[PDB]
Amino acid sequence: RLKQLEXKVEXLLSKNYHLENEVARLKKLVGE
Amino acid sequence: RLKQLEXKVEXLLSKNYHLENEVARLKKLV
Repeated sequence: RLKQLEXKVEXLLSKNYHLENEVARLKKLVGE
Repeated sequence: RLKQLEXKVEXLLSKNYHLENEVARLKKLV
């Protein structure tokens, strides 16, 4: 159960970083 | 320790949905 929870934290972190990269990208589109 | 990991998954998810909503608002503007 621990390992699964640890793997879920790492998957969610990864998705959050991708979503933050997508927000920064669209903020640049707005600024253009 | 399990409870701390469960709290961390719940905080990451909550954050993920804030970022998804923000991505959708920006996509609509753009």
